Amino acid sequence: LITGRLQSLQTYVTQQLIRAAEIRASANLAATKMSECVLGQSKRVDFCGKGYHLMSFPQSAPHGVVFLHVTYVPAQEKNFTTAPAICHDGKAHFPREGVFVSNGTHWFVTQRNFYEPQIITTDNTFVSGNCDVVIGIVNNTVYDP
Amino acid sequence: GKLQDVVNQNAQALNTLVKQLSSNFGAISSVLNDILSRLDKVEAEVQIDRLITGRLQSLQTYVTQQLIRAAEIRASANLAATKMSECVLGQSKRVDFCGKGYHLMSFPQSAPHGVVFLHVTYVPAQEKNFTTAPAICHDGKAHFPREGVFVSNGTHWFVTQRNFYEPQIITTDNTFVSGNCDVVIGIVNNTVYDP
Amino acid sequence: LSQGYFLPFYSNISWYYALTEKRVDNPILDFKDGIYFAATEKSN
Amino acid sequence: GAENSVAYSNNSIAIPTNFTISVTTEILPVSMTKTSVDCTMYICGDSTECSNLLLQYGSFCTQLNRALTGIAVEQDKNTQEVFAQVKQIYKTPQIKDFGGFNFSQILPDPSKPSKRSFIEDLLFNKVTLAKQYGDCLGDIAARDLICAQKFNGLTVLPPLLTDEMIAQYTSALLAGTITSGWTFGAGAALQIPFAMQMAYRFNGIGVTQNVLYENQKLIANQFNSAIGKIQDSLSSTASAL
Amino acid sequence: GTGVLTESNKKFLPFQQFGRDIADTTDAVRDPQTLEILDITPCSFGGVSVITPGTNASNQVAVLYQDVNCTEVPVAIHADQLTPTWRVYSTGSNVFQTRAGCLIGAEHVNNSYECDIPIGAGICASYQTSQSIIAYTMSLGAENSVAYSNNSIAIPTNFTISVTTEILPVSMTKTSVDCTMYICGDSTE
Amino acid sequence: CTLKSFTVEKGIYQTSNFRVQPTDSIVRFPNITNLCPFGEVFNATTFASV
Ligand SMILES: *[C@@H]1O[C@H](CO)[C@@H](O[C@@H]2O[C@H](CO)[C@@H](O)[C@H](O)[C@H]2NC(C)=O)[C@H](O)[C@H]1NC(C)=O
Ligand SMILES: *[C@@H]1O[C@H](CO)[C@@H](O)[C@H](O)[C@H]1NC(C)=O
Ligand SMILES: *[C@@H]1O[C@H](CO)[C@@H](O)[C@H](O)[C@H]1NC(C)=O
Ligand SMILES: *[C@@H]1O[C@H](CO)[C@@H](O)[C@H](O)[C@H]1NC(C)=O
Ligand SMILES: *[C@@H]1O[C@H](CO)[C@@H](O)[C@H](O)[C@H]1NC(C)=O
Ligand SMILES: *[C@@H]1O[C@H](CO)[C@@H](O)[C@H](O)[C@H]1NC(C)=O
Ligand SMILES: *[C@@H]1O[C@H](CO)[C@@H](O)[C@H](O)[C@H]1NC(C)=O
Ligand SMILES: *[C@@H]1O[C@H](CO)[C@@H](O)[C@H](O)[C@H]1NC(C)=O
Ligand SMILES: *[C@@H]1O[C@H](CO)[C@@H](O)[C@H](O)[C@H]1NC(C)=O
Ligand SMILES: *[C@@H]1O[C@H](CO)[C@@H](O)[C@H](O)[C@H]1NC(C)=O
Ligand SMILES: *[C@@H]1O[C@H](CO)[C@@H](O)[C@H](O)[C@H]1NC(C)=O
Ligand SMILES: *[C@@H]1O[C@H](CO)[C@@H](O)[C@H](O)[C@H]1NC(C)=O
Ligand SMILES: *[C@@H]1O[C@H](CO)[C@@H](O)[C@H](O)[C@H]1NC(C)=O
Ligand SMILES: *[C@@H]1O[C@H](CO)[C@@H](O)[C@H](O)[C@H]1NC(C)=O
Ligand SMILES: *[C@@H]1O[C@H](CO)[C@@H](O)[C@H](O)[C@H]1NC(C)=O
Ligand SMILES: *[C@@H]1O[C@H](CO)[C@@H](O)[C@H](O)[C@H]1NC(C)=O
Repeated sequence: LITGRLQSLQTYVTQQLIRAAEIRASANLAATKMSECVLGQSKRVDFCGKGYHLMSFPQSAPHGVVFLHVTYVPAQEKNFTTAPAICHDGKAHFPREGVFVSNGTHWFVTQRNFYEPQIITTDNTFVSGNCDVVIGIVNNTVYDP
Repeated sequence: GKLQDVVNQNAQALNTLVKQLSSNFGAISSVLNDILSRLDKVEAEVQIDRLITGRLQSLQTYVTQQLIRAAEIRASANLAATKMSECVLGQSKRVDFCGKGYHLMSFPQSAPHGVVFLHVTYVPAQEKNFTTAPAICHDGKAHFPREGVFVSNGTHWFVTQRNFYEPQIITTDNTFVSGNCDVVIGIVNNTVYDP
Repeated sequence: LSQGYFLPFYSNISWYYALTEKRVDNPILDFKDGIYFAATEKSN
Repeated sequence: GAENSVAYSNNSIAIPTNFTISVTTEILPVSMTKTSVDCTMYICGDSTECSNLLLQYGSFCTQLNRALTGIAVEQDKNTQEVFAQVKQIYKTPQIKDFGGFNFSQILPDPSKPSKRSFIEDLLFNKVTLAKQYGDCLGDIAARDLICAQKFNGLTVLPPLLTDEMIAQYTSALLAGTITSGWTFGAGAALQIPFAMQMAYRFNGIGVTQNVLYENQKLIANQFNSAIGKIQDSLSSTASAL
Repeated sequence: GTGVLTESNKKFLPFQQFGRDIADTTDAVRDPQTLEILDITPCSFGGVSVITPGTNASNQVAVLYQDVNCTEVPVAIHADQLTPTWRVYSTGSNVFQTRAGCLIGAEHVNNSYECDIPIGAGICASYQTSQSIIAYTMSLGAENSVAYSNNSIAIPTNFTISVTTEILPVSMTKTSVDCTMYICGDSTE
Repeated sequence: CTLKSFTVEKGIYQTSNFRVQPTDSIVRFPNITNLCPFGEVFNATTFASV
């Protein structure tokens, strides 16, 4: 009887140690979530919510934590005709931030994650070399103030 | 202590493994010599089997505990390797991963069965109150800062880096225009400068 | 760790003495599970 | 999954014109129950012969009971290192002029006598737990599950942090993150209006902040009803517990 | 068997003598002479905790009795059959009722500090100043309400550069075990 | 006594039972006084064949 009950107790303690290791791994993950998403903003993809992570709100739970990850997702995409660069007068023009798009007639610079069309101005672009090595560069005029 | 107990968790299991050799385990004695010198072959087998089963169970318990501790130590070593790769070999933007504050550098040093990191970090010290506005309506068009925010000490408005007080005058290279100045909530009235 | 018939710590010892007053102490006492007998003296 | 072939061409791009702000619920276990075991009660409670025989098995229970106390201290450490990130408790601001954002369901309310938020109350109600010494002693004509494991030395220990202290910690963290941004996680708390913090975070995700203010009220609605969806994700027979 | 006996009513069948439980222990017995249904409760009370400072600090302890209500402590410990050095620890003027049972031997103060010996349910204990063990609600930290307004910001003008120390275990000791020498060294049988 | 050392350190320790020991012994048998007929099961004139 002593040997059987001692083996039963040892089995229970071993399973409890296994589950404690798993729970400790989960709690380390939860602490990392609290530090890197509640106390700041994380650029890690899918770490905190599906989409670009904005904020996280922590709430308690019985033997656990719950996070309300509030995130940003695009909603309505639209097709556009794009080019890597613009040859204005023999020199290429690459955008600083955003991309070159066109609705069919005119070309605009746009932010990478929202449609904010702007006229082509020399403060939105920088020049680099001539327009004969870039593959797919189109021809347009770059306005300057 | 966070290292020391690890040593105290490995020098203690061996000591208990030795001290479990002085256990009867239901046999007449805990010594093989007493059983083998007091009982013949047929009668001592049932005692030696009890001793063998007890010592085998003790050894299996020690091995299982060592496997649990090895898994925990391997998790800690994976964390230490990640910290060496992402903070010593570079710079991490992860909050509270390497030190309390904005992480600048980290220096690794060795330790008995472990590693130690000196995370050198940047923290703000002396904050000051300011009156702030999200945008500036110059002549009907809103002005938003590129980096930093608009602050005011009471009379004039300045652009400032968000983590250090570097007041600069409002100039059109510090700001960009976007639309009319009536849709923004809380926009104040001022004039910008154009060179 | 040993279980056995021990004398508990700070247990109630009953005490007798020989002082001439003019009293000797040779009573008859219960022997339950062994006894602890401590004697202090001068001339045995 | 759903079959969906995306179009592709060497001079075609897709750019979003409108956005959605979503709230995603993530549940993580932090701690497990702390138990302690008395070997004498479990193996043979109130029996001197079997206790004497159990003395001849050595340190198989000092070693057994040492592991469980390490587990209990580990669970207390887990809860402390998850929730107690900052030791400065920030009080809830008395006025909720957060640019139109409505933190009602997540901030605590003093009216309900638990000092926990609405969503925390739903989460506490959704989790069904699976006792006092004296209820077991009385005449109950059928021994309870808990009373049978309490008479055999299998006692369960209470956690170091009550639910009130953990709710206080989460309230302090939430007040710090809605009144100071990320600055209270690195040094002292630095006050900033919530619209400016959202401008900071849109600059973090890669868009200019001018798209915030021009949609700000709309953004507030796209936050607020999202919190309402959490109610529909928890009160209407949730399975995320 | 061994235990304490209490009068109860478990409503045995007429042709019955003892009643088991889910652990196959004698939960109750029937008196063969008075035909009375007795009730057996275990004598031991596993669930007692001893709260102490170091041995080379004081020979003073506090006793936590778990999930009990302090008036029925002497009938849950059976303090009548204990030595008086126990019987001073069952009742007294130092009884403090917690949510984790109750604690005898440590005075309860209304102050709140960071705590050394965690007791549970928010209650901690320490060894303070003559010298005695005190119990108190643990202090989570310094209360600090931050100012907030819709047109106010806080910007740092000076900074500090700090060095923080982080210690991580990497490896432990490597051991190898010889079965034959451990189980029975130098024995052919 | 449960930590198997003479010097305990600062903290809270769970404890195995040692404080209370039984003193009395209770025996209670049914009220029957009839001596059993061992004078007929044993010491009979003839037993049965096997
Ligand atoms: C925030 O949203 C809630 C949800 O509609 C508004 O309604 C309150 O909801 C809470 C439940 O958490 C109740 O206790 C209140 O009585 C509700 N108030 C009203 C007026 O219905 C709440 O009003 C919103 N807060 C603000 C400031 O607009
Ligand atoms: C873009 O053009 C493709 C090609 O016909 C079409 O399938 C798609 O619906 C269009 N719109 C998008 C991607 O928003
Ligand atoms: C494209 O955008 C320009 C910019 O104003 C606009 O004039 C034009 O009507 C749009 N559509 C086409 C088909 O060019
Ligand atoms: C894009 O691909 C088409 C063929 O599908 C080709 O005719 C066209 O020249 C390509 N554009 C480039 C290479 O800029
Ligand atoms: C753009 O300029 C280049 C170089 O002068 C020329 O070869 C090309 O044809 C121009 N594009 C168009 C559409 O005419
Ligand atoms: C700003 O002003 C408030 C109230 O006048 C004060 O409580 C606070 O300490 C000040 N400084 C800050 C927020 O750095
Ligand atoms: C605010 O800053 C301006 C800029 O130098 C300075 O002239 C002025 O004295 C400061 N104080 C007040 C109260 O305007
Ligand atoms: C800021 O809040 C105060 C509260 O009294 C209010 O009077 C003021 O109009 C607010 N400013 C805004 C909404 O721009
Ligand atoms: C700033 O300009 C707008 C538009 O002319 C005007 O309505 C507003 O009153 C001005 N601000 C102040 C403080 O006069
Ligand atoms: C020892 O026993 C006697 C017997 O009457 C009693 O009077 C006395 O109080 C006991 N001593 C202690 C310390 O209890
Ligand atoms: C963007 O979507 C929201 C709802 O998702 C809608 O209310 C709003 O009108 C949309 N805005 C535009 C410009 O399409
Ligand atoms: C047996 O004896 C007890 C007391 O010794 C008495 O109360 C009882 O009536 C007797 N008869 C029985 C149990 O039939
Ligand atoms: C048990 O404790 C409660 C306090 O929660 C008290 O009200 C009650 O009277 C106690 N029971 C007793 C003294 O029998
Ligand atoms: C401590 O708080 C309790 C709570 O009511 C109170 O009864 C007691 O008088 C207080 N003791 C002090 C202030 O010394
Ligand atoms: C900044 O703080 C350091 C010490 O922390 C001090 O020596 C220095 O003078 C301070 N500088 C300013 C501008 O306050
Ligand atoms: C057996 O019983 C008879 C009476 O029936 C008696 O005389 C005799 O002594 C008994 N014992 C024997 C035969 O050992």
